[PDB]
Amino acid sequence: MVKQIESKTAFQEALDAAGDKLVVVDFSATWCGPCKMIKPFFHSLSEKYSNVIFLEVDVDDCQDVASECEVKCMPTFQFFKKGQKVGEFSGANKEKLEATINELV
Repeated sequence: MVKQIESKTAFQEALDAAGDKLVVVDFSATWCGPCKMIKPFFHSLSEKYSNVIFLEVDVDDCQDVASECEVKCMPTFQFFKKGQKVGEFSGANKEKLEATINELV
């Protein structure tokens, strides 16, 4: 439902396999309280929006992905369509996460 990415190769393949669908990526870390706080809501959105792909990337598992995607903040949500980054924000803001989706899908 939320699917855990555990390599760059898996990241890239997920973006490919998504086709035209919006992909939402949660970049998180175990030291980030707010990241843990929003995980259930992220999962909720994955169940609500079966037309959107939801991915989790733990920055300490995938330092390369975090670095190549220019992640700076915890959590960061990035948004992709057809392999291209179309949005990003930081912070555990539930309404913003949903309003950004509502804008991009």
